[PDB]
Amino acid sequence: VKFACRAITRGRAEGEALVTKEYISFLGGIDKETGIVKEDCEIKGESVAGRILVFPGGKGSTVGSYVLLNLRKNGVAPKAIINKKTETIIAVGAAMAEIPLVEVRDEKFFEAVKTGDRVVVNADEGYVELIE
Repeated sequence: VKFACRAITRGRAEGEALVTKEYISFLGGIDKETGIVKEDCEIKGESVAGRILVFPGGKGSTVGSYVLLNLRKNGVAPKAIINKKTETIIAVGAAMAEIPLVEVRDEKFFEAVKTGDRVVVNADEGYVELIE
């Protein structure tokens, strides 16, 4: 299945799909240099370096436009991020860090995407290709 989403930034990324489930925003959560998720949800302790991150949304979202770039220049940032309801501050950060950001309107994406499989994020077209 390949869904069409609403793209803010462009570019295309290939990585393993990681779903954190909870509403965590870029207020923090990830170590700025180490790229380790220090925030608690379930998959706490791993790195987001070079994989695909899926979030429904994030509480607060008061900050994060700067951290995305810092993580990216460390190489410990996620390749792409898919949201159901994203934030403008996220879009700005993703644009500078070259992190294809797309917003999906259908819940079926979150039902299909589970941590472990492969999702091809094409923000050029605005598409998320789930490749088994």
